[PDB]
Amino acid sequence: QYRGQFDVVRPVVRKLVSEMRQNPIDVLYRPKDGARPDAADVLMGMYRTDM
Amino acid sequence: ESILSRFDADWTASDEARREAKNDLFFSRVSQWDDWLSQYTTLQYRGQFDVVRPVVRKLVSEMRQNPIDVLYRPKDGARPDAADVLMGMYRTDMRHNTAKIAVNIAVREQIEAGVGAWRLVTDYEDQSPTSNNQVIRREPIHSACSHVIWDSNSKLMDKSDARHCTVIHSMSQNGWEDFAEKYDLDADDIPSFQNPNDWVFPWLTQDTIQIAEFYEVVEKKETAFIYQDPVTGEPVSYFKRDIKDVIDDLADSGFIKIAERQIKRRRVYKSIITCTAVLKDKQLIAGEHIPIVPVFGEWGFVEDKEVYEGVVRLTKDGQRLRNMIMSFNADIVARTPKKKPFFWPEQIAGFEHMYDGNDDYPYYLLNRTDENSGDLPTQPLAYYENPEVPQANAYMLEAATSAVKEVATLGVDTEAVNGGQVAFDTVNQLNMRADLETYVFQDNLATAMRRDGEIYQSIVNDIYDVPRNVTITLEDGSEKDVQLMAEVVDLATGEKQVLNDIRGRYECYTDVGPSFQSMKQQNRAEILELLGKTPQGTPEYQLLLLQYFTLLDGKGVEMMRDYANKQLIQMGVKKPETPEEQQWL
Repeated sequence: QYRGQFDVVRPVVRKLVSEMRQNPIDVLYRPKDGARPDAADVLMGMYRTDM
Repeated sequence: ESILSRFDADWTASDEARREAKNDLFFSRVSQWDDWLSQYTTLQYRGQFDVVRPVVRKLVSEMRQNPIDVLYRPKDGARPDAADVLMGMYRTDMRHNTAKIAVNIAVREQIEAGVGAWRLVTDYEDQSPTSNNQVIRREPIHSACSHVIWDSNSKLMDKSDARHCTVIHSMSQNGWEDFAEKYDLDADDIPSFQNPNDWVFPWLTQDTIQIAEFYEVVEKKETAFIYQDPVTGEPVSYFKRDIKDVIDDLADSGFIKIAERQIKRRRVYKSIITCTAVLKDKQLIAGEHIPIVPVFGEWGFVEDKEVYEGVVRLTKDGQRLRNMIMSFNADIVARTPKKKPFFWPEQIAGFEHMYDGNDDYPYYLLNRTDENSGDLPTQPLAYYENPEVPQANAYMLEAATSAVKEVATLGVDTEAVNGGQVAFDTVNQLNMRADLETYVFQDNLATAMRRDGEIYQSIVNDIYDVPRNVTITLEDGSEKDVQLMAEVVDLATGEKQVLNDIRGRYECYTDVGPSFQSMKQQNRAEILELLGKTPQGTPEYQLLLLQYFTLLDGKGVEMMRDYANKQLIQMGVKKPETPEEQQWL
């Protein structure tokens, strides 16, 4: 008994997950040419609230 | 069968929590002081240690301020000025400062331990009852240790409509009068649970009376979008529907309903898993919902239960060896014979005192003789002490300290971004700017600044029947456009109470990601990236005026309040939200 407490494996784990933390990638929808949302109107307004 | 219910999982105290509650205690009581749990044959005169406090204290100070919030973003395509003064709560948000930071006492909720305890009071409150200007935020309580154990869900982040457990205030004689808004029951309630002491009765300070409190049983809302044709004709309708696929609508195939079918079970006699007694039931707190935000869900799972794990235990795995060496080197101060003067005198008991501490020179103390033995240069040189070079732990104790170095590698700090962003940021940020979705969980009465056409004004539409021509405004002489004006005025509007999710009254949403502050800080954000943002030019001089002014209309600097009055069409810089003033030459 008493081998349980030694721990210390963490430096590998806690480092990695730390430096990959922020991946915000804020970009919006480079428009498609397939349809023509010219008359869409309030439709695209809903996608302002896609936030 | 109302004796048990949830109690199927609640009888376990001496079974389940024996290890769990004791380890939750054990983590926060390892964070300071001493341990005395797993030891055998232990000796005293220790226990003040408090070794780990600072290295944990870095975290709360790093994350103590990262507000991440935005204000004043009105939403509409119509005339905006209706938003200026019409709700004073959020312009008045902070009269709360002293206890704004009181989440210090709530630091028990996350790192030092789990289990945040935050519970608000009765919604609609005492002083001058009416709705606006109520300052309550972030008020923690005593201790998180023996707090809460239940088996339900432990997944959903938000508590949805109304769920946390049942409020409990335990080991608190301050709670007796906490509800003193009660009507007075003699201060005896006493369910029987939760025994901190147990087997051995010779105890100092405790009492038998206990308190735990409950409100409603699991109110779930159903809608189901059902039309009911008389086909099978079974009673007890027993219909629960969600997805619309086949059924659709029966309207012109028969009767037309256009009504509301509510099934609300009326007064089921199950009371708080109680057998022989009834006390609490049928209460209204304003309208009732949950601003309450204690005991959030967590990370890591095994069984149906709420459990986590900690961090700094990697350090004081070596302190047991400190308390170890305190045994070995304390044995020299006592056990060791301590520097023998008397070795060479071998004669046991001599005369009265040869060394009493006298200052006189002669001590005598020489005789030796032996008969038929034989000998050689016998020397005292042996004595006892030969401890060996106790540097053995050197790089091992530097390994225990460097184990604190390894956690000191967290989120290396240099400048600006690329800092210590960590999971604990997400762990305390889960509350996540919940004010403007919290404030209205119900609507009843006593707000009505303008709504529903005031419930009277709505007929101002049709008032006068005068037969002849309808004429718009004209030039009548001196006084004209000063406000409080009535000529053609009308109203189409309407409103009522509650309707918890409603838009067209639409207000607010969450804004913009990172540490970015909204004072209009987009103007001066600047040093984040240095040069190139503020050029000039011959025409741009005019354009240089409009985008920049100091923030939140502090009267220390006025400008565009009285500086927007007129101008001229040469520039064309005018329009703010433009509530009223339009003035001809």
